[PDB]
Amino acid sequence: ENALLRYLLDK
Amino acid sequence: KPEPTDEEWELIKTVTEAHVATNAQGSHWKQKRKFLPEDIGQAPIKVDLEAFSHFTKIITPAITRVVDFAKKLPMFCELPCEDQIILLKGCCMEIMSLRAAVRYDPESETLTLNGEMAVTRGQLKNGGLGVVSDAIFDLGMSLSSFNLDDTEVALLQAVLLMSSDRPGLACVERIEKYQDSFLLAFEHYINYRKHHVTHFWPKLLMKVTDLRMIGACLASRFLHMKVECPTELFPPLFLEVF
Ligand SMILES: Cc1nc(C(=O)NCC(=O)O)c(O)c2ccc(Oc3ccccc3)cc12
Repeated sequence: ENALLRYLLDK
Repeated sequence: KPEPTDEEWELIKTVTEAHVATNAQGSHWKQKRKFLPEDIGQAPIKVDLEAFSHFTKIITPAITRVVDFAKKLPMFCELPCEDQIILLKGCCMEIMSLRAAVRYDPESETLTLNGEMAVTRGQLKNGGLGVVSDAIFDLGMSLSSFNLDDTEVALLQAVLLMSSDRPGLACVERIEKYQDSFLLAFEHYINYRKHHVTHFWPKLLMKVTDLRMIGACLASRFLHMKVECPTELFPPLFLEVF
């Protein structure tokens, strides 16, 4: 889970 | 009283610059601000769902500013990806509430959300926050006489972000080490500032408790917001921080 937050942290 | 060391000044500059660069509208916020009209957010007959919609639209960029603040802190970037998500979910609403509370205007009795939307106590109450709305406005009213500057707000945000008591963390000790760096820098910067308020540091430490409570209550109230409203109505980034 947390795919959106996780992509914002990787960006 | 002891004042910042050279390493602490470096740290002061880093978080202050991270805060200033992620704070919506920055210096302009009082000019770019429009009042939510009184006909939106009045008490019903539960939730006034037109006010709910307006807050639903602005919550995603508010969270995102917080994510961008943490990413500008080298200590936050040291942490594994999993602890980062845990730390962001725990402090998001605490930091947003603080960012709104320092933007209280006693002339209008408003808080400014998103750098743009000025809302009253009743509008934020009826739009879905409930008693937590009273808690934020009370926080903002008592923060006028503290005269916080961007550095002090930046450090409060750091202290909340580096909370090792969030459940599921692996770097408990590492994260608490970081928090004590911000707290000592913060105390030393407060010693250097010479506020005309007695027992300033103790009183500030009490406001951190206030924000932790707001944070824990927003999370409570959002589960009690899955009553009238279906999950579709909440934006996806909001759901991620339950
Ligand atoms: C607590 C806070 N703050 C801010 C904010 O942007 N202001 C602070 C800032 O400058 O970053 C919001 O935009 C919020 C939006 C919604 C919210 O709850 C709700 C969520 C869904 C429905 C109703 C209220 C709390 C906010």
